[PDB]
Amino acid sequence: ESADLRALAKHLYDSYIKSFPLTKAKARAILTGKDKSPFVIYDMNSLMMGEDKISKEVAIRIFQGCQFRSVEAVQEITEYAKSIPGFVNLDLNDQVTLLKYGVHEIIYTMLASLMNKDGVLISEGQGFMTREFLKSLRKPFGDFMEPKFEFAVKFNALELDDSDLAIFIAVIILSGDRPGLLNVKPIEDIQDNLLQALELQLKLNHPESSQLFAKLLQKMTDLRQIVTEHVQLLQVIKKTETDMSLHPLLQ
Ligand SMILES: CCc1nc2c(C)cc(C)nc2n1[C@H]1CCc2cc(-c3ccccc3-c3nnn[nH]3)ccc21
Repeated sequence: ESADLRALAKHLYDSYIKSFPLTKAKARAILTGKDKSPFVIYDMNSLMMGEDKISKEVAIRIFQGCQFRSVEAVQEITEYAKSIPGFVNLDLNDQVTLLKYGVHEIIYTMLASLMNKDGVLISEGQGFMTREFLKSLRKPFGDFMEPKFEFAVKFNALELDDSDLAIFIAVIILSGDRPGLLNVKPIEDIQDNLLQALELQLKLNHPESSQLFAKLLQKMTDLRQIVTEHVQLLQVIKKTETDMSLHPLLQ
């Protein structure tokens, strides 16, 4: 029944609110003037101003900020995954596998919520770092954030809300195509139910947006590429800057 799928949509929406302290709605209210206005970092000079509001050099301090935020996201996505009906019933190794790979794709989906064509919200929405400033960082650093902005600009064109994102990120975690997956079928049965709920949710929430379901699934291609490029750049920094490496979770 469709009434059963509506209950799954509400349950995923509630768990998303409980797990993610910074929603798209909060982020959009900050970015549009509705919630307090953020301090804008567009300069190396303006960066020093935001430090007393509220690692050696600028590009390195920003990089460790990204790594710190990545860990928090891993923690919050892990907490959310436990609530997906069927997730915790799966084999211990599979749970770990679905998270190990699925986490990178969720991070970039949810990071789009904090972005517009000209910048990104930082420090729990208190700040706003411009696209131009991030791009101007000394190489190889001033390269990593640019494709996330590229995906965000196009991903935000879908005009999704938090209730759509809750179901969409559930689909990501439950993908039966991960390396080292022992029992593929139980994962696919969960995903089938999730996709059914996502389909209904998009038809009810965006009734005028023709083929948004087909449009949303195609975006999974864009995610996989940004992950590859991120891992590729992560190796460069690991060899050039033999300093601070990945956090236990980040490893
Ligand atoms: C919400 C911010 C965020 N979450 C990220 C996740 C999940 C993944 C990746 C790859 N990057 C992430 N970022 C980037 C965007 C630009 C920026 C600036 C900073 C930053 C720069 C200078 C000073 C402070 C901060 C800061 N600290 N805490 N939040 N922002 C830290 C992080 C980041």
